[PDB]
Amino acid sequence: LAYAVLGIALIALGEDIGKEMSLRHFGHLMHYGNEHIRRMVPLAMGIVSVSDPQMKVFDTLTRFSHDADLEVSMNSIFAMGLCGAGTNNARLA
Amino acid sequence: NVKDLKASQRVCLRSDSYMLHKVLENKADPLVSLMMVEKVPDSTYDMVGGLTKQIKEIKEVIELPVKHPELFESLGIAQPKGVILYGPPGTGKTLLARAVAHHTDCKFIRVSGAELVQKYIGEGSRMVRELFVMAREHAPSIIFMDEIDSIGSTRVEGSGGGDSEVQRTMLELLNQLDGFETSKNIKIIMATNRLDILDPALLRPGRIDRKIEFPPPSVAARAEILRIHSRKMNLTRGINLRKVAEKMNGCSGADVKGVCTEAGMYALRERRIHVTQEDFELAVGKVMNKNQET
Amino acid sequence: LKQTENDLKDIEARIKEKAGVKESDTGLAHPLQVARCTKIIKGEDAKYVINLKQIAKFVVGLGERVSPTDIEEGMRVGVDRSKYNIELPLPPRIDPSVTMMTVEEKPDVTYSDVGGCKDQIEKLREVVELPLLSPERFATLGIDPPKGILLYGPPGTGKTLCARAVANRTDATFIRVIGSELVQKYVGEGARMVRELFEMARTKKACIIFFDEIDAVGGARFDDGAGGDNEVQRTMLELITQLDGFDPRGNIKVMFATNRPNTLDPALLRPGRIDRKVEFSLPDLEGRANIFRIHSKSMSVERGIRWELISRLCPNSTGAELRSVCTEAGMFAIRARRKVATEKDFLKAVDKVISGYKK
Amino acid sequence: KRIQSVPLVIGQFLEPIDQNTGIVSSTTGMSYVVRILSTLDRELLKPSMSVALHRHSNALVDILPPDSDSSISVMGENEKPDVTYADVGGLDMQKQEIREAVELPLVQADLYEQIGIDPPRGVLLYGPPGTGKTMLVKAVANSTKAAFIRVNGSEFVHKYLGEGPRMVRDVFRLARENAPSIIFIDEVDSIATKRFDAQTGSDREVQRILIELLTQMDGFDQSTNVKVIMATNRADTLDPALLRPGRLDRKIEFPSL
Amino acid sequence: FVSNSEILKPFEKKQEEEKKQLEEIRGNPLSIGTLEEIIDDDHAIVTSPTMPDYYVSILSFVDKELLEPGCSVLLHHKTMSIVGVLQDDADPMVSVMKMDKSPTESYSDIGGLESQIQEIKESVELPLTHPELYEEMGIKPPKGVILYGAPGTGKTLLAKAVANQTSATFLRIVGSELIQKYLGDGPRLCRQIFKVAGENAPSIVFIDEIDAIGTKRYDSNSGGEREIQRTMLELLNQLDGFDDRGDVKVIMATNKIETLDPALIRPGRIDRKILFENPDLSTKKKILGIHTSKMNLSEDVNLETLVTTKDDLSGADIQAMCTEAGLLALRERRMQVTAEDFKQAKERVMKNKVEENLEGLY
Repeated sequence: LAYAVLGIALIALGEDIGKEMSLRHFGHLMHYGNEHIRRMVPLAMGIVSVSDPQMKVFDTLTRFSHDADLEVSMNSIFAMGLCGAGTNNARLA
Repeated sequence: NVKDLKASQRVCLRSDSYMLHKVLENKADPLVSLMMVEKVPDSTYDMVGGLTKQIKEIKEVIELPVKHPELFESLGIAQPKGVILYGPPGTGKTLLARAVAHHTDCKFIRVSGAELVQKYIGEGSRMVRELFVMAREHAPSIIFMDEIDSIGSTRVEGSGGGDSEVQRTMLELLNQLDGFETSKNIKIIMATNRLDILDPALLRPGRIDRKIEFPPPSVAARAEILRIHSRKMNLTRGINLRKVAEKMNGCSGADVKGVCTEAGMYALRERRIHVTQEDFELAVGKVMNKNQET
Repeated sequence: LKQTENDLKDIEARIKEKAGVKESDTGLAHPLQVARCTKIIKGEDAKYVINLKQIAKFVVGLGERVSPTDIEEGMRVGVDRSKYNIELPLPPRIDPSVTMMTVEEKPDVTYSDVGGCKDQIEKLREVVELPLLSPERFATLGIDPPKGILLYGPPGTGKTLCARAVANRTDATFIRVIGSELVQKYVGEGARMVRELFEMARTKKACIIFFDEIDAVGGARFDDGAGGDNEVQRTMLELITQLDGFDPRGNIKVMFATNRPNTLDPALLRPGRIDRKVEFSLPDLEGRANIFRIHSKSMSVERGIRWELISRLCPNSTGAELRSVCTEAGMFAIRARRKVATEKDFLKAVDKVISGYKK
Repeated sequence: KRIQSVPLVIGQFLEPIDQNTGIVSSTTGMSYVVRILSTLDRELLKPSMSVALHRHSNALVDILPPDSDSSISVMGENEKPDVTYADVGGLDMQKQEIREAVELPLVQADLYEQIGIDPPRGVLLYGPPGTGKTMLVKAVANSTKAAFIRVNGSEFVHKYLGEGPRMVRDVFRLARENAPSIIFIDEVDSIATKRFDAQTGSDREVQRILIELLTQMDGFDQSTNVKVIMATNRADTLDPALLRPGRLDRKIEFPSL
Repeated sequence: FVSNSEILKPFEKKQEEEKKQLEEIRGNPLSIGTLEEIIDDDHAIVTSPTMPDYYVSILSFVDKELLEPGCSVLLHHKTMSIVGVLQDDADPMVSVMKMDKSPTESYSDIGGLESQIQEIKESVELPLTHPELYEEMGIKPPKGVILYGAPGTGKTLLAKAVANQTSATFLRIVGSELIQKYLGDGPRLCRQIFKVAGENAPSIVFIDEIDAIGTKRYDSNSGGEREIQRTMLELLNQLDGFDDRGDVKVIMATNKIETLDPALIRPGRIDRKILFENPDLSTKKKILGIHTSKMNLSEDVNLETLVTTKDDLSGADIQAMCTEAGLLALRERRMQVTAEDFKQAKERVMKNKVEENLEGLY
């Protein structure tokens, strides 16, 4: 289930529209509740956004940093460090 | 349902229950601030006829783009931004605008420049921004700018830089259309015979690309114009329009329309149920008399 | 997390509010420009019935009413622009303005120069800074500190920056009225704004009222009107009246700004309007040097700079021009991709700026 | 019957939306969607007309002859006005000019149409009034034995939203009904000298009154039995819609010479 | 269904409870209104559009430190209590701004103007791309820039290209039309522009062809000199009044810059005054190369040959030539465009530019 959404990144390989569909998609994920879902989304977003960088994904993850759900903040910051990699510093500073 | 409702819908809502029970029609505000639609115009090329040089030119600049857009794009010519008509006054500057609009079957939208001169904060600015929105919905269109033109067909209106400021805005908007949208379906028509209403943006390429010449009538041409005006009404049937036409020299398309109306007062006095050839000769004599003024 | 806590706040707020609405419904029911209690069952005269409107009137001469505490009813309530007056149920503030202007409490721009504007800053210091810090000094002497200051030379010379900086230090409000906007062409409207700015000013006392450009409005009066000097003089003549007519000195400050010195009238020059003339016009060679030195501290730099040399290339400057030399010098470096600034860069920025200023 | 009876408010019908349902604007400022009677729905139903409204019912009580009034002072009707060829002799050019423009369509619409020339529908008169011009206007009305409706054209100038549009509408309607008729617009230059160059602002209220006059003026008078005569203290330019053919087609001069 | 329903039913339940309780109190018809001010007695005075006005209680949907005057709020029947807060309507970038969102063109498509492109960059594109120099150093990137060249020739191209590269709303103001010739219209128009821009930053205030408030006067009198001067002064004061490192960026545009006062440019905010140099030979190849892509033509055309005989001609000339050549093909009833056509268009435009006799060509 966690792995299903992880899998979708790899399925969305070589597919132009689908990369765009992700931005629609992670919208769906916010509607759906559950701790399993709330934990999974920083990771789902993180994987897609280091094989196809998304400004929207960074913009969301800043907010997740300052989250009162503990597990979510944890995963967001590791994820955020994943996006900033490839350089030392940027917006990441 | 919410897809019946929309922004700027007029609805009937119960004063009893506050439930939106039916939908009327959508409303607007620039359309009643001296801007107006005129569907399927009644002008033809025969109306101000003897436009031959212009006809081919005007067909390619305006009509071909509109009729066949894909063709312009692929060929390697972007659609012309504006046309300015320049030639003698009182011809059929306005008439031509309407004629072309009819031919392609597009909406003729007459804009009074000055009216677009409200003395409140932005209300004028607002109408100018909305003029483009409206015409984008209503595409295709000829957007004809009135009050930059001196014509005897309607009337010479406009003074100052109060329709030079407006005339500028129209040209920016064409840049804007090729710009972020990368479309153009809306062509803007200048007409003028005057040097104290021009812009330096008017003189500039990539801002307006065609200057198409408006001929003077001639003896052959006057006959064509005259012929149309006399066969929208009752006339004697042995008529030689050619004969009449030779008698007018110097006389614009607007004058050919005046000849018929002056001829008519003669017909009317003598209690005829048609006009005759006779009336038309006498009418030409009347106009020539005015031109010669001391 | 964030959602549950927002609902918890709504629920709590709401219950208090519902109860409070019903109580407001049972009684059948501060800035304000007329009072309007549209009923008044509760409350010469021995009871209030006060309602100030064209279409009707209810008139009682006597305010106060520590019990019930008056107010309530059809709510705009307090003192009147006719003086019948809601005197003291829920805070009136002397006919208090509902027409706004831009307030900037503590404007933030601290001390752009302190060297090479040395005298001009010091003028501000005596008038504005010290009378807020100690009112008693001024009092003991028996003097009243300059009511108004005129600042000349071109605007945006760092004229603004310095003014703002003393305002921060004292924790005082900038009250900005821009001369150019006032200009209406409808009967009396501008002068009306001026009266309410001063009524409002007296309430808010400890404030620098900034009047942008006297070239704009009040530029002549020798015409005896013209349609466009007639509202404009009306606004202008009204604005002076208010000033000599008294507003407190040593609290309320008015600062004027002007690019050109041909707009001024004898009416404008006089005390109780302008007392100070502070320069922000043309400084010295020693002076230009200090202002250069001051903007480039914050910057990294690589060695070989003498300010004196940079100063030398200016045949005449204004403060605006100086600010342009440091900032422009930095740009030549960034294009080459650099953090440091060099003697070459500073020279290059002088040459560009002065030459453009010409003509 | 009794339920729908006096007292009554006046409204105007704007348009019929569907069957048994119509939109009215009442004159107060409150607009209602109301029912029409089933025996008023067919064969007496006009798309805009003047109505009698009930103040509790919210239903079509009665349909009125169009002459519903305004908070501006009412206009003047003068059947056979008393100025009738006073000043004459030496006005030779201005008398002839009026005569073929103004008199003939009122007596016979039908000859103009048969020739196929447009009848003058509106005429513009320029040059002074009250010095030979007015006298002629009044005289023509009296000789054609049409109602003179003297219509105060600087009196739209009401300072409120639209009473004024409601009144023009009533007057053009009532003229076509009471044909032959002259609507005589005293100083048209009041409600139509505006924006030619972004000067003469402050004329936002007359812009609605102007649109209303054009729709009524051009949309009737197709054969011409009702004349509009425009009057200006000397001359003033007008906004382009009046001046073009189909409206003020004759432009008559009072001689300098 | 059933899988969903177990998470769903309580998640539904907390929102519904808040909602229920709100709607009962909130019950319609409730008038929408505007907060006039927020008061010292903790009341808010409101301006109701139904004509009364009131001193109103607040139900904390969001707090008062999160609410400011002129915001739209929903008001109860008589006492006008703030039952819930509303989002603002009719933001006025649809009335004083012609909007070109994500405008077209780029720096590669006119390239060969490369040295000037770096200049424009350094004030506008580059701070966005690399904040760090600007921050560390402590000096600011020029707020505003002036472009002088000519419409459809190089001025406009640079402006489209840069604005798109920074992904800011290009908001186009007609300078001359501000021009409104009555005492009330312009300075407000100008204020209203600057306001909306700073709110919804980063934003481009593009002022197209300002020529007519390019006068300064020593003394002001009457309405006929003062109007002009009020509009000029309003621009000058807003710049002087505020400072922004890129909440508001300005591009000012004019054909030549000798019709702008140096005391309206204002050094130290506007530090760059950037020129327009003509497309040289390399650039002509490029400008052409882009315009020949869109085309269907004959193979006898030599892009090279036509560039070489062109004497240092404007990018406008290059645009014009393509547009002109398509017409000579369309008239002849064909979609192929031969070399001879390009050459005729080139000969005609080259003559008009290079006409200036007895004072250029002495």
